[PDB]
Amino acid sequence: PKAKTHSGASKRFRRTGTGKIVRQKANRRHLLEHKPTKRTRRLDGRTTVSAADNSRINKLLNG
Amino acid sequence: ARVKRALNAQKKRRTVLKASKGYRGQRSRLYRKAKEQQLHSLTYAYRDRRARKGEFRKLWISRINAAARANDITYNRLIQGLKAAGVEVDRKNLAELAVSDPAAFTALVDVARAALPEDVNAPS
Amino acid sequence: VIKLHDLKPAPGEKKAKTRVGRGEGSKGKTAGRGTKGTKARKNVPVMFEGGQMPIHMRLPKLKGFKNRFRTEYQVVNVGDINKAFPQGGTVGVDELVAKGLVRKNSLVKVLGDGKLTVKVDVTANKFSGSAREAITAAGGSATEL
RNA sequence: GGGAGCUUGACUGCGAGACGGACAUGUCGAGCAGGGACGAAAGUCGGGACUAGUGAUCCGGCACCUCUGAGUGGAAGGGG
RNA sequence: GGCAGCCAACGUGUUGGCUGGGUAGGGGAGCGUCCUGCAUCCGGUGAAGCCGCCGAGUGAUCGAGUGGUGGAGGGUGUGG
RNA sequence: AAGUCCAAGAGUGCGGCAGUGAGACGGCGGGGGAUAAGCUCCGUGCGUCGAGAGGGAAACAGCCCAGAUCGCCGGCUAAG
RNA sequence: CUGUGGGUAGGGGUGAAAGGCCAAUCAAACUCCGUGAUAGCUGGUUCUCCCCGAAAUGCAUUUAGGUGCAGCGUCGCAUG
RNA sequence: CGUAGACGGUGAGAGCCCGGUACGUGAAAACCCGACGUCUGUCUUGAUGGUGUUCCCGAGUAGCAGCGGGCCCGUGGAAUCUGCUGUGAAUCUGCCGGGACCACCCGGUAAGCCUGAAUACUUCCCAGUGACCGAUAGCGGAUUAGUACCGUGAGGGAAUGGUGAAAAGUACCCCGGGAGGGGAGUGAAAGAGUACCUGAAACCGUGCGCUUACAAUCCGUCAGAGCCCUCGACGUGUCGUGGGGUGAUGGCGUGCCUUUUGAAGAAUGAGCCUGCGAGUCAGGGACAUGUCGCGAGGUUAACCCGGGUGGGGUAGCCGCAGCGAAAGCGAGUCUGAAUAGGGCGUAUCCACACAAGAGUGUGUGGUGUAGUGGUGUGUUCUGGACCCGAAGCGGAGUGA
RNA sequence: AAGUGUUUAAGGGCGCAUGGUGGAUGCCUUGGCACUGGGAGCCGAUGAAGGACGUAGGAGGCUGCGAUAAGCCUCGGGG
Repeated sequence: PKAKTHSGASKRFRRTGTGKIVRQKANRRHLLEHKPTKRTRRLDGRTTVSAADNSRINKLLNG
Repeated sequence: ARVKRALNAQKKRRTVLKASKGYRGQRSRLYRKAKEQQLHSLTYAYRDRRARKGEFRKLWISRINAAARANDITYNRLIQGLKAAGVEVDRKNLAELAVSDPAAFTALVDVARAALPEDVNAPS
Repeated sequence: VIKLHDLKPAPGEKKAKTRVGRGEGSKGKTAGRGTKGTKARKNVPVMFEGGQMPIHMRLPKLKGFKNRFRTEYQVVNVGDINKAFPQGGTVGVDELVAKGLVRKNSLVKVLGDGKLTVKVDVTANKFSGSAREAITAAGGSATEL
């Protein structure tokens, strides 16, 4: 039985060239009128997964 | 590869039963009940082996105190005087002298009394 | 000689199995599981986080699409070309595969900035600007085929 | 804090550096476009005196885009 | 006096000196059992098993030491 | 700045493989209670028990002394 | 009231109605199978020794006796 | 000497004793596949390769609509396939598919069609094999076994192997009603007597040694008086480096396990012994830790051949690169109307320059980057997944 | 004159010896389990699968076989 990858984790996380798992940031989907553009710029782009969550996110991506 | 565990089990069972040989009741017959007592037996052996030194020192001290007071001196002042005189005879052999060589014990008592200060209670 | 009884594993090769739950002198009783709980009798799923929105559900799904028609290329660098063909000569997909620079059946894209110093007739599916510049400076010929 | 002018820093759109606080949150120097004030005078001042005034993800909209377009001369059918 | 990591040594690195209560738990190293590749030993001049004696090892445990019963297998080494 | 000097078995980062996420009492600083509870809830590079034997507290997890590598017909002490 | 022979069968029967009875079992009989149901809950989990050695906290939680992460235990890096 | 040492049996390890084994080989009859016959339709009776314009040629079907099913596709933009309901196409300028459509097109010719062998499984039969079990195991079943027994029924469902080489199975006598014994005999052995290989523990006796009826005991442990045997000085009982027991008496001493803040706990479990009873296995699964091969390469999967574990097998997989949502380059890329300003990447590490003290950059040279396949162990994934345990749920039946 | 003083075991404990019960252990096997390679892959109104009752000189079970009843005929093999 092949280890199935977690669909949600695969859709929410990516690995860079060096293997860094990257993710997008929450609170940037709607309710944006009250959010200053500095906040949305902070929430923009991709950030490396926190070391605490890295183990479980790797588990979900690999199997 | 089915393995029957009698050969391996009976080894420790015989060990514990032979060790508990002499125990009263189930403790000498049943391995499980012998094992409980064997735990206690060996814990007690360790504890009493540590405490045997204190028990024998207590016996020696009691005998030395008896001999000292027979010689008209307390045990504490006898030890103080022996230390002042530099006599390094342990309490074991002090009790051995007290029993087997009372004359030698009296000589040591005289040495200790001579080495004691002129006034044991002096502020010195 | 070496007979069968002279064969032994490499030092540090084999390791004893951790036979758990065999007396208290080893990982006994609970077998490394500790006292009561879920984990005392089963494995907690990796995606479970105690009931709070898991990370893989509170984080937004990555933006974009995958483009099932993407034309990805197997890349060759002119530095690898130099190492593989110090004398020069014609270069194409066949001999790139032979030298082990690309997959056997793929669209090869040549490229590079690693000081191409050999006249080479390189025939790949595509080239980069620096690939063409390096080929020309070295005196070779880039051909997209 | 209280009044006044500007005419819309109503300073917005692209934002190295640093940081404070697990995700989330929060601070701003500074560079560029465009402007607002003040101009002589400087070249200076990134929502509200500051901390609450909010709700992840999913799923859907709605505007714009140099993206995609399941053979395509090509379009319609998804994304940013 | 006996046993368990690091340090110095000059040379084959095994000697000396600085070191250890433990539940969950982690790491290391082992005892015993069975089945097996190969090697080699013991066995109706008595295998195993069992009951002892005498002992032995830091532990699991040991017994190519030994007596009794027994009647056909077993030990050791290195691997699986 | 030094001190700890055969390092603390130190701190940090990354991968270990975890269990733990019911704590208890005692001293100090407090909340609730009646400034009761062997009460309850906090803080304490505070302790101990948990997970800690040994000695003293008559007995007596949490107090006091003191952290058990093993032996000894040794010695000195701790609290008492 | 009774004998004999019949009929009604399980979410169904029968019930002068008590959830009564339906083979000593009934708020949904029994047997087999799904099936080794599932249980964050109890219980059990078997040889040894050497080294180290916790936690009972924070945040979150359809969460509060569960769990995720962090804190705290366990080899190799850098560090002297 | 064996072209036959496979495996068994035979009074204990047998190639040469026997059944056999390698291999001299064998079928009347019956049943299975081969060659030649009788037997079975189509032609020479002008087709057959070329010529050419025009007419005719597979239906309640395709399509469509509603409601469903199934496809990665859970109704979605929803194609292809399909059930039911309704409505319903011509003849190649047709029709259908390419996940709408002009069509540039390509592919194919459904519904009237139908029809082939080459891959799964084993009740049964034959020959074999096992780092499978070996009588609580292995099938429930080595034994009356689906039997006994239980249940009205469906159904549930056991326990029970070993004398010896050979019954040689103990004649005869004695005690006894017998049973059971004692002589005697058989036997290598009755320390093999149809209660029978060995014969453990629990449990139950009998004999001997010490001890114990003034004593308060987690039943032990440390001292320890008193009561027998192994070598000798000495010559004879008191010593010893010596060597086991029994335990008057004294000190200390609160079972084990689980679970707890904490249990000797008057919390849980255990009457005892023996046997059994719980982290195991599958998979190129996933994540981390020694070895082959490289040199950027590692590997094969299915499969083929081999009487094996061996040889082939490049499909694929992983490395080989990245940034991007994609289009784009390449150590670059993305964001950016703004050679304006940043993230992710260019292994790593040295040196020399230019910018910098906002703490380090930008170039230049030099070392050239290490992943991969087996098997290493620990975790983890999907499976019951360390083991045991519900009440209850469903399907099919059995019961008045 | 006072004081000292071994000496019993109804029973029990411990140990050793010697037995019984029991059926563990060891060594086995007539039996299972998992497979491999082949055969055959259907039987039945010409009465199947499966049975009840019978059947041998003698009681019953299993086996075989059906009033032709541990059996009848033919053809082969073997001695």
